[PDB]
Amino acid sequence: DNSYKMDYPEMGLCIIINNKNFHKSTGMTSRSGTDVDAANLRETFRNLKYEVRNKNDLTREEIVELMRDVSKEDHSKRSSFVCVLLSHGEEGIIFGTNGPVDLKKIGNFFRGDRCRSLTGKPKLFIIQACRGTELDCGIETHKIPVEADFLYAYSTAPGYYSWRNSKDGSWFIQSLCAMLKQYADKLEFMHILTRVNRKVATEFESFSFDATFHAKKQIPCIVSMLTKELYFY
Amino acid sequence: DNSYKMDYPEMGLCIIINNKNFHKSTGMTSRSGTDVDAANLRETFRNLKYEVRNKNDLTREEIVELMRDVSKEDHSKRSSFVCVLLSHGEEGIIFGTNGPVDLKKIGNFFRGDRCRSLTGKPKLFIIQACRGTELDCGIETCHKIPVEADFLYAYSTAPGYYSWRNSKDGSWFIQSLCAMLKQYADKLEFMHILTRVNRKVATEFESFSFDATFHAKKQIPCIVSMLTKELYFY
Amino acid sequence: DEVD
Amino acid sequence: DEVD
Amino acid sequence: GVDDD
Repeated sequence: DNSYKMDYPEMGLCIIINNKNFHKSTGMTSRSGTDVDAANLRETFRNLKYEVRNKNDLTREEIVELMRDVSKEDHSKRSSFVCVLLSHGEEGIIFGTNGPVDLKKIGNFFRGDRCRSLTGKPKLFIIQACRGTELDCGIETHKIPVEADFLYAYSTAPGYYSWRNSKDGSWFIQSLCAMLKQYADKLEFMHILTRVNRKVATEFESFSFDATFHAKKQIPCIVSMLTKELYFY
Repeated sequence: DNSYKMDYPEMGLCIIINNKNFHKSTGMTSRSGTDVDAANLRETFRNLKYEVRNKNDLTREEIVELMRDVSKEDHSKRSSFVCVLLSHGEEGIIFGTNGPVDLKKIGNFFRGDRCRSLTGKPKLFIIQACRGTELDCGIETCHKIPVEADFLYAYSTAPGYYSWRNSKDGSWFIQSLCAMLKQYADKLEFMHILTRVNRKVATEFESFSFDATFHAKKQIPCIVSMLTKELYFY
Repeated sequence: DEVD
Repeated sequence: DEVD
Repeated sequence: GVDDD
């Protein structure tokens, strides 16, 4: 009763939405390095035995339709559900290629009363996206709730930019995949994500020719409404 | 290494702000049961070897002044910091007896660059307060660190939702938090304790009301962690 | 039971 | 390094 | 792959 049942026939789906190029209606810069993230995540979750589905450059309409359709699948034989969102964002918002959609709208499809074959199962949302435009300068050293069993693993603190490297991928996804590869057979998920927080916080610092964007830091933000411990083994 | 250093001479302060009675002009109701929470928290954190300070019925001005002053103390010999807020609220806001205080304003006093004697140490904020007016109907079963790092915000309820309090037993979340800490603080890492609190609130509580709109409702607490290490109370 |  |  | 339906 302390840990989620993870020995269903299937670990579950891993949906990866990878938005790199955006319409001129929004403008918004192409997200160089995000293909590196998407590939890293595909391989990482393949090795965790998830059924990975990669999707590229979805409009906000397409994102909502995809989430709706997936929430209407029969997940009875699956232990869990994972959704990874790679895009531009603002607080509470992820961008389709043609504009913003509320994260709440995406999550709502998987509510305990709306996706019954996932009721009582962990629903993990992993979000690499800005959550605002602040920069961190750093410092020298018989019923269950319908909102239960969600985890939102954010790349960055609320209100803040999130950092992506054009060559290596985003700081958060780099670190997440590295910690999952090293510890998924040894540590509970919250402890893995805590290692990810440390890695991002300690091993990364921005380098920029623009002083305004130089020497900046990042701390990811784990938001858990899980009711049990989650082990991938 | 993977865990915060908790063997400083002192575990640290535990500040409890217990707002029960509100100014008439605010129209806010009295929070019957909150004194049970405040006493439970005091005893619980005493057993964890925290220096507990209880404050009752603070104005918005007094809350800000208290937090400013506490953040200006020398925490060099303390392992951590804990703040518990018991009040009315809405999303991002806790109420003083005479009006609102931004949670962000409170947290900012303890930023890694503004409270240097807590830099690198866990700063825990425990919040029993509404976060909106939604009801959950349930379903039948060389180096820098970020200035925002090493915070944990343990919210009683999901964003957007009311939080439930029982006038006799205290709030669902604080009841459950104290019980799980009493049972597991010598056995489990803090995130795993809070996960058990999530399960207890989610499974063992359901509202009873003569008002159908408010009857048979459920609650899930919301852990928000920017911690960089595991936290053990032993 | 009451809401906060 | 670029912001998202 | 990538793009799976």
